[PDB]
Amino acid sequence: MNIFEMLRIDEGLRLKIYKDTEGYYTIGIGHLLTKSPSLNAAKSELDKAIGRNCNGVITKDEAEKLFNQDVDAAVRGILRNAKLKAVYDSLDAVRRCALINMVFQMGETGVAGFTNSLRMLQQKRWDEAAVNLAKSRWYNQTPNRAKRVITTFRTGTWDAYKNL
Repeated sequence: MNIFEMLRIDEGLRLKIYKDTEGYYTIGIGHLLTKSPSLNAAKSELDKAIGRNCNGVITKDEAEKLFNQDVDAAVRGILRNAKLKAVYDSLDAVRRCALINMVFQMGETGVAGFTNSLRMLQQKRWDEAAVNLAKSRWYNQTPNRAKRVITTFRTGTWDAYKNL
């Protein structure tokens, strides 16, 4: 299992504009298009992103190209953020996958707000960090995905997805 398969499980694949759990306009594999209410603003962002007139619809190929870009951007973001990179460097390969997942979902800024949890991960206090991470809007809003990530940080194995 690798980062791509993991995220594919968490976000799903949709070839037509859709609304996310938050109600925002998304396409493909969790690619946020705009927090704007206008489907029109969304279609415009979408054509800008693909370089063609899509009329709200993209092929698999296109969806995958977006996905490659976004995972790349997530990793580079971690590597550019001081707080984030310190954590990342301290972690094993599976746990690193879990941090990437959070970054892809909630952006750099968002994750960097998890001060206390990040400190605990750095200290390798797995159980404790797992319990703190669950005390978030994130967990209350998308509990099943959040639990899958949390277990990944807790155990350091792919168990939560070995199911899926």
